[PDB]
Amino acid sequence: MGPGFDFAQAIMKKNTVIARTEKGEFTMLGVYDRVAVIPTHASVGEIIYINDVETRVLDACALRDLTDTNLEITIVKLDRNQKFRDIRHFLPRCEDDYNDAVLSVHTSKFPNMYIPVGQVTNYGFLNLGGTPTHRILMYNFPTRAGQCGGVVTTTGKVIGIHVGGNGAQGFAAMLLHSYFTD
Repeated sequence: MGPGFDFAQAIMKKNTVIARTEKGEFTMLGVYDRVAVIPTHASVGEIIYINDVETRVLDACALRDLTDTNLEITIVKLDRNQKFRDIRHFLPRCEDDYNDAVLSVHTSKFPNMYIPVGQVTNYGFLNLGGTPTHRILMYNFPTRAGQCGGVVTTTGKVIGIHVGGNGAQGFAAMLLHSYFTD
């Protein structure tokens, strides 16, 4: 409907796949080469389904900060025959607050879904499902089951992936450029 939704759509149309684990279907963001991200609670194993095709997992790393606190991001390298468009130049370098963000989801349950969530707070610490978690972004939208892995964007930036909600607020794990240096 406007330039926020434009940037979000450009990311969804080229840089997402539908990932299925034993714990559900998730929006999955492809970042560069065969490297993607997914919430750690997806419990990625040795094999994952990517757009309903059986795919070997070459590597999976559940990220934690240097205090050994959960960040809820798993970086996955996929045994796929095709690379993602490199979007690392759209990743923020530092922790920050944002205005006017969009949360975008694409699954069998919620295809082509876009939500204007408004202001995004650098919330920091969250007890997420009982697990102490750092680098959380918060938005005041009543997000639901099915939105985990959803991509959070502003114009020109891919800032996080949706990881939870409390019925009134939604929470995303930050994406930082430093996670994907090689």
